[PDB]
Amino acid sequence: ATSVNERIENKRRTALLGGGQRRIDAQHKRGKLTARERISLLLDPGSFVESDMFVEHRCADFGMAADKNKFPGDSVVTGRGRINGRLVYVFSQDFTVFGGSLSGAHAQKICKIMDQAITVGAPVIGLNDSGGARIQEGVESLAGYADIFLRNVTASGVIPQISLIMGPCAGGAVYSPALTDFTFMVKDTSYLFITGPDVVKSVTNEDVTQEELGGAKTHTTMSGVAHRAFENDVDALCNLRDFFNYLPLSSQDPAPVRECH
Amino acid sequence: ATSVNERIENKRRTALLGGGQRRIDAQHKRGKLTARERISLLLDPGSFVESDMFVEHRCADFGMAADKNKFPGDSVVTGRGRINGRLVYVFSQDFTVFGGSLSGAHAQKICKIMDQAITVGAPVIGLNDSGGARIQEGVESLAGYADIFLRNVTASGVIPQISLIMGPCAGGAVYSPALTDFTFMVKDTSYLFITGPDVVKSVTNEDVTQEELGGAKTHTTMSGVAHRAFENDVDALCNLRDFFNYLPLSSQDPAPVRECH
Amino acid sequence: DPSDRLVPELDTIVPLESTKAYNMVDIIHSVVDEREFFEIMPNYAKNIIVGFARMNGRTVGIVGNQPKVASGCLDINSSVKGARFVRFCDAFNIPLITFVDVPGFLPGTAQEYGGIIRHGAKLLYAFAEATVPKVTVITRKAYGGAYDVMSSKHLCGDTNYAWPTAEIAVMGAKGAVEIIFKGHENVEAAQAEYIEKFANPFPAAVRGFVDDIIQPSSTRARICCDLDVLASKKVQRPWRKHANIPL
Amino acid sequence: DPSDRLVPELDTIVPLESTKAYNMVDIIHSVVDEREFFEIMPNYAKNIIVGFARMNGRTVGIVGNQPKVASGCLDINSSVKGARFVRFCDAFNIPLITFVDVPGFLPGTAQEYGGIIRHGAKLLYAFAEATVPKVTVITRKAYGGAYDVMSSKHLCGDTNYAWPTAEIAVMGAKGAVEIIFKGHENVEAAQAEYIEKFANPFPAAVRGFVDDIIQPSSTRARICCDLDVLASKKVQRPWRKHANIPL
Amino acid sequence: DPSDRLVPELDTIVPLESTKAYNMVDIIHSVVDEREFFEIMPNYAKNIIVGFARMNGRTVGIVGNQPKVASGCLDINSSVKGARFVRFCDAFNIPLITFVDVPGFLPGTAQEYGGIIRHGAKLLYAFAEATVPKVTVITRKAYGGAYDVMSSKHLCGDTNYAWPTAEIAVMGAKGAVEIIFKGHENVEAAQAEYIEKFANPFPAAVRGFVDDIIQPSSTRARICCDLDVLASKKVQRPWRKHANIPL
Amino acid sequence: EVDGSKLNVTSTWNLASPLLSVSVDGTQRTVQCLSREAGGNMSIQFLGTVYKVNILTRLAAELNKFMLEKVTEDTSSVLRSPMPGVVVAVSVKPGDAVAEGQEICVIEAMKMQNSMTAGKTGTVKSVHCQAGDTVGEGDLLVELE
Ligand SMILES: CCC(=O)SCCNC(=O)CCNC(=O)[C@H](O)C(C)(C)COP(=O)(O)OP(=O)(O)OC[C@H]1O[C@@H](n2cnc3c(N)ncnc32)[C@H](O)[C@@H]1OP(=O)(O)O
Ligand SMILES: CCC(=O)SCCNC(=O)CCNC(=O)[C@H](O)C(C)(C)COP(=O)(O)OP(=O)(O)OC[C@H]1O[C@@H](n2cnc3c(N)ncnc32)[C@H](O)[C@@H]1OP(=O)(O)O
Repeated sequence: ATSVNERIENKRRTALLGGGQRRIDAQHKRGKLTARERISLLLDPGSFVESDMFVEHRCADFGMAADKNKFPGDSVVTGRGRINGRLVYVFSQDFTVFGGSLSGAHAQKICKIMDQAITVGAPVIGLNDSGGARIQEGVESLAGYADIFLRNVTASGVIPQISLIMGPCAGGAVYSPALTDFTFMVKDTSYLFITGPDVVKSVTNEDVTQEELGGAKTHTTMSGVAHRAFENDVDALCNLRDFFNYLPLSSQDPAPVRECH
Repeated sequence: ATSVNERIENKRRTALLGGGQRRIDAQHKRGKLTARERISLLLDPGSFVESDMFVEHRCADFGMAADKNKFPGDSVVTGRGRINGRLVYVFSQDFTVFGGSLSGAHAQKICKIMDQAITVGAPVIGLNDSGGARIQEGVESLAGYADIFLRNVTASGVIPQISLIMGPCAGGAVYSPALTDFTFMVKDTSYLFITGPDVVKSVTNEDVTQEELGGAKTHTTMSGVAHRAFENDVDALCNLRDFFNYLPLSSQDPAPVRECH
Repeated sequence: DPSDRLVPELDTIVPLESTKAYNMVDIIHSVVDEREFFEIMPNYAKNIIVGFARMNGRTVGIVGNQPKVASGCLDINSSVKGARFVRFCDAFNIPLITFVDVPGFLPGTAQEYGGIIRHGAKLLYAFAEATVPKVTVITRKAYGGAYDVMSSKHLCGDTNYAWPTAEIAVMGAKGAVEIIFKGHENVEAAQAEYIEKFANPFPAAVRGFVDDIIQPSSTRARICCDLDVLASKKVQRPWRKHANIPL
Repeated sequence: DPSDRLVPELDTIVPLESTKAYNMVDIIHSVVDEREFFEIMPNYAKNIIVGFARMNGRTVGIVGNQPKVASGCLDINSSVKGARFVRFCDAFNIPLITFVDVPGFLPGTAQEYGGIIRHGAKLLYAFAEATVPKVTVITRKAYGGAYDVMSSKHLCGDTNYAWPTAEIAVMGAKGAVEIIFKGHENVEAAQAEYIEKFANPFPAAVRGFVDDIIQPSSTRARICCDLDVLASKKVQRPWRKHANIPL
Repeated sequence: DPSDRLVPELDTIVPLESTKAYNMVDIIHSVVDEREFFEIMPNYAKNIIVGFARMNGRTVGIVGNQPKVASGCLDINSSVKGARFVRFCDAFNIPLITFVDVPGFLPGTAQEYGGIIRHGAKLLYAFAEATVPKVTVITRKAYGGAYDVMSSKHLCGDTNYAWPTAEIAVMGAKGAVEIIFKGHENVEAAQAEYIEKFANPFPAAVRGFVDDIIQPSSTRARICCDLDVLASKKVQRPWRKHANIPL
Repeated sequence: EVDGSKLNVTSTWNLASPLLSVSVDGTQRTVQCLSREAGGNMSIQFLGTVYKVNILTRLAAELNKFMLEKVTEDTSSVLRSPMPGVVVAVSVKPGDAVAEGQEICVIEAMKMQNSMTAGKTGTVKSVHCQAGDTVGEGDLLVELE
C-alpha cells in the first residue's frame, strides 16, 4: 500500500493547528488572533491561496533536528488573495511556534511571495508578530533579514507595501516595517523596539515598561514611526481593508477611480 | 590566546591539499592534473584571485555531517584571473573529493562567479571534471543544476562561455557544457554521456566500452557535440589560451583587433 | 466551460504500481475547456504531447510526457519537437502548461551517437528562456536532469504543483542505495528507510520546490485561477542581439 | 601581414575541369594573416570548413565549402555546424567571410528521412539574420537553392565577388537542357549554346548579383579593404522577443 | 602610491581583547593613497567616519565605524550622516569602501523616542540601493541587524572581506546562551563550546557570506584589484519614478 | 641564458615575413619559421636545416611529467610508399615471408625507377599494393609480422 496520503493529511492538520491548541489558547488569552484567522478576516471569503505550506527549517544543531521542533509552515503563513476583487499578496507571522522568530524557511517564503508580487505587479501586505531572529538558527537569520530588506528596497516605488504590527516585534524584525510605505499598529498588544527593557536597564540604568518603551501610543504620538493605531485586531483589519481601496496596485496604474453617487 | 589563526592556517593547508595527497597521487597516475594546477597553467602567473575558499557543504544525511568528510572548497575551485591581460572568470571542478560531484555549495560557488562575470561583462571558463551529482544530498543537487542551467541560458549571447571537459562527466554534468558556446575535450581521459555503460547493458542489453560510449573521438567525429580534442591537459590548456585570445570579452564589445607585422 | 469545475475522474487515473502506464491525453482532455485539444505532430515522437487548447477562453500551449510509449523517456525527436513548440509559444505570448511524468532520457548508443546532449540542451534552453507564464504539474515521477529539463521551479517557473502520487528524486532507489551503501552489504531495511523517506513529493515540498500538493480533482480549478493572475507577468533580461541556442 | 599582400598562387588553384577537386584550406590559409587558422570541428562534417582567423589584426569567422569531401555538397551535419558557428559569430560582432563552391544538397533517402529540409533551413536562417559584415567570394560553382543558402547578395549581404571560374545557375547544363528543350530533340547544339551563354558568371554579373569579377591574386587585398569600411555597419530590424529558428 | 603596497602595521592594530578600542582613522590612513583623507563631518556623530579618498588614483567614498567613540555603536545622527553620504556617492558613480566594527545600535529610551528605527532604515536603504561597486572589510565584529545595515554581501554587495579578528554573530555570546540554554544551568561548558564554535568568522565564511579571510597587511592590495575589475559593473532594476525613502 | 651561456639576440622581430634576420653576439643569421603550434612545437630552418623544437614554460614543463605518453601502433612491421608515382609491378603477395633488403614493389616517379625493400624480417599479413596502381606518398603497402 501507499502511506503518502495519510501523512499528507497529518501535515495539513499540523499546519492548520500551527503549534498545538495550548499555544493557540495562550494567543487568545492575550486578546490576539492567530495568523490564519487574521488572513481569513483580511481577505475576501473563498479567495486565499497558500504558498509553501509544507516547508520546515533546515537547522540541525542545538537539538533543532528533533521531530518535536519541526513545524510545517515554520512560523509564517504566506499566500495571495483578493480585497474587494483586487489582487494582493499577504504574509502573516505565526507567534504560535518559536515566537514567530525568523528562520531560513520563513525568509524564503516571504522572499518568494515578494518576488511573485513584484513579477505580477500587486501590493504586499504584511502582518507582523515576531520575537526577532532564531538565535540557534545561526547567521542564516541575518541572511534572511538582509534578503527581505533588499527586496523591500527594490520594490519601493514599484508596488505599495503595507505593514500592520499585531504583536511584539524586537530585534531585526523592525527594519522591514520601516522600509514599507505605511505602518499601522494595534493598541495595547503591539510593540516596536530595537532592544528590550531589560537591556535598557542593564546598560543605561533606567527602568521602563514595554508599553512606554515601544507601545502603540509611543510610536504614534512621539516618535513618528507608525502612521495609525487601532483599537484591536478586528478593527485594525477592517480599517486596513478600507484603506487598501485607496491605493493603486502598481506604479504603472493610474489612481483608482470608484463610482460616485 | 586566540585559537582562530592556526585553525585558519590549517584549513588553508587542507584546501590547497584538496582531498589528501593519496587521492592527488591516484589522480596523477591517470595522466590528469588537479584543478589548482590546471588554473595555474591556464591563467597568467600571479593573477588568480580565488573566491569562496572556506565554503563547505551543508548536507547532514547519511553520516556526512562527520568531520571526516567536510572538505573546504567542496569539489570546486572558483575565481578570476587574466589571460594576456584580459579579465576572465574561471571555475575548475575538483575530482579529488567525492568524484567532483556537485553539491549546494558547489553550485552556489559556480553561480556566484557566473553572476559576478555577467555583472562585470567577462567570459566564463569551466574546467569540468565531475562524476555526476551527490546522491546523498538529494534534490539540492537538482536545484543546483537547474540554477546553473538558468544562468547559462541567461548568459547566452551576453558573454562567451567556454567548457573544457578534462575528466569523466556523467549524469547532469553534461547539459551545462552543451549550453555553452564552445566545448573542448581531452583525448583518452575525458568522457561525456548521460548514462554509463552498465546502465546501457542493463537496459539495451549490448556491450559498449567507456571510450566508445563517451570518449573524445566519439563526440568529435560522429556526434557533433565537441568542437576540438587535444592530446593532454597541458596542450589543451595552451590551445584554450590561444583560442580565448580570439574572442571578445562581451557582446557589447567590437571584435578584438591585434597588431599585424 | 466554468473555470471552477471539478475533475474527479483524475483522482485515480495514476496507477498505484510504477510499472503500469496511463494516457496523459486523457488528463489533458479532462483539464482543458470543452475537452478540445489541437495536437501538433500526433504521429511523430509520440513519447511527448504538444498542442494548443483553451483555459477560460484563453489560448494555452500544452507540453506533457506520454508514459504509454517509451515509458515517457525523452530522446532526440521528442526533445526537438517540444523545444520548437515551446519556443513558438513563448515567442507569441502564449501561456504554457506542463504535465511532468518522466524517468529520464532514453539509454542506448544510438542516442549517444545522435547527439542526445544537444537536443536535451535544446529542450532545456527552450523551457528556461521562456518568459510567458508557465504552470507545471507533476503527476507520477520526475528523475534526474529530466526533472530540470521539464520546466522546474528553478528555471524561473511561476507555479509548480505535485499530485499525491508524485515523486522527485535524483534517480531510482536501486541506484541510490547501490552508490551510497556499499559496506553495509545488507540492503534489507535500508531500502525501507530510503523508500519511505524519499519516494514521495515530501522533500521537494519541504525545500519549497513545489508550491503545494494538490488533489487531482481540483487541478483545472487550480490552474485557471493561477492562469489569470499571471496574465500580467513581466520580467526583464540582459540585452543581447540574440542568444546562441545549442542547435 | 600587410593588408595589400598579393596571393598569385590562387590564380591557378581552381582546375579547369569541373570534376577534379581542390582544397579550400589552401585558399583560406593564403587569404588570412600569417596563414594561421583555428579549425572548428575539423574531423566532423568535413565537407564544410568553419573557423576563426585574423584579417588586418581583427578577428574574422570563416565558413567555406570543401570540394574534397562529397564534392562540396551540403548535408545534415555540415548545415548544423555552419549554422551554429555563424550564429555565434553574429552574436558577438565577428565579421564573416564565405567561400562558395557548392553544386547543391546531397541527394538520397537517408538525407530526406533525416530531415535535410530542417537543417538546410537552419543554415539559411543562420546567414539570413546575420547583421555583422559578411563578405562572400564564389570560386567555382553556385547551383540552385544552395547558392541562396551560402550567403547570397539577396540575404542583405554586403559584398559579393566571383572568380573568373565562378558559375551561377539554377542547375547544371544537363537538367536545364532536358527541361527547356525536352521536345526539341536537338540537344547536340542546345548544349553548345547553353554552355556558351549561361555556364559563366556573366548572368549574375549583368543583373548585379555580384559586385565585381576579381582576379584571385587580389582576393585578400580586396577583403581587408571591405572590412575597413564595413566595421561601422548598422542595420535595424523589427522588434521581437525572439524568432523561431527551424530547429 | 603603488597599488600593491603592503601595509603591515595593520597586522596588530586590532587589540586581542574585545573590551579595548582602537582608531579606524588609522586604518583608513594606512589603506588609502598617500595616506590622504578628506573627512566629512569630522566633529559630528564621531562614532561613524565618512569621507573621500583615492585608491589607485580613482576617487572613492569611505564609510567606517569608530570603536573609539561610543564603542562603535550606531545611532540617529550617525545613521543620517552615513546615509546621505552613501546616497551622494551612489548618485555620482563613486565606489564605496566600508569598514565594519559595530556591536549594534545604542539602546535607551532617548533613541526610541527620537525614531532610531527610521534612521536605521535610512542607512540600510542607502547601502541597499547602491549600484556603484562596494567593497566591505570586517575588522573586529558585526552583531545583529547592524551587520546587515553595514553593506553585507546579501545587499547586492560586490566583495566582502573579513580579518582574522572578525566576529559575525547573531548577538552577544552571553545573551545567546541565556536565550538558548535556559534550564541547562551548566553554562560553564556552554560558554566554551559557543565561543570555540561561533566567536570567529568561520560561520560566515563556511556559507560564502564573506569572499575570503585576508591578512590585514594585504588589505590595500586586495581592494585596488577589486576596484580594477568592478569599474565596469552595470546592473538593471525595475522601472519607477522614484522610491520611498524612509525619511 | 642557455645553460649558463649568455647571448644577445637583436632583430626587427617581424613575425609575418617568411625570412627573419637576427644578430646573435654580432654574428648575423637568417632563419625561417616553417611551423608553429600553441603546444610549443616549432619547426625552424636554420643554416639550411629544419630543426624541430618544443618550447614550454618551466611550470608547464614540470607539470608535463605527469602526462601519460600515448601508446602508438607504429611498431614497425609496416612500410609506406616513398614514391608518390605509379607502381609497375609488385613482387610480394599476402602470406609471403620477407627479410632485410628484400624488394617488395617496384614503383617509379618523375623520370626515376625505385624498388623499395623490406627493412626487417617477417611475414606479410595483407598486401595493399597491386601492379599498375597509382599510389601516393606515405601510403601503406605491406603489413609484415
Ligand atoms: C538581527 C537582530 C537580532 O539578533 S534579534 C535576537 C532576538 N531578539 C529578542 O528579543 C528575543 C527575545 N525574546 C523576548 O524577549 C520576548 O519573547 C518578547 C520579544 C518580549 C515577546 O514578549 P512575550 O509576549 O512576553 O513572549 P514570551 O515571553 O511569552 O515568549 C514565548 C516564546 O517565544 C519564543 N521566542 C521569542 N523570540 C524568540 C527568538 N528570537 N528565538 C527563539 N524563540 C523565541 C521564546 O522561545 C518563548 O518560548 P516559550 O513559549 O516561553 O517556551
Ligand atoms: C542529476 C543527474 C544524476 O542523476 S547523476 C547520478 C550519478 N551517475 C553515475 O553514474 C555514478 C557516478 N559515478 C560514475 O559515473 C563513475 O564512477 C565515473 C564518474 C565514470 C568514475 O570513473 P572511475 O575513475 O573509473 O571510478 P573511480 O572509482 O576511480 O572514482 C569513483 C570515486 O568517486 C566517487 N564518486 C563518483 N561519482 C560520485 C557521485 N555522483 N556521488 C558521490 N560520489 C561519487 C565515488 O564515491 C568513488 O569514491 P571512492 O574513491 O571509491 O571512495
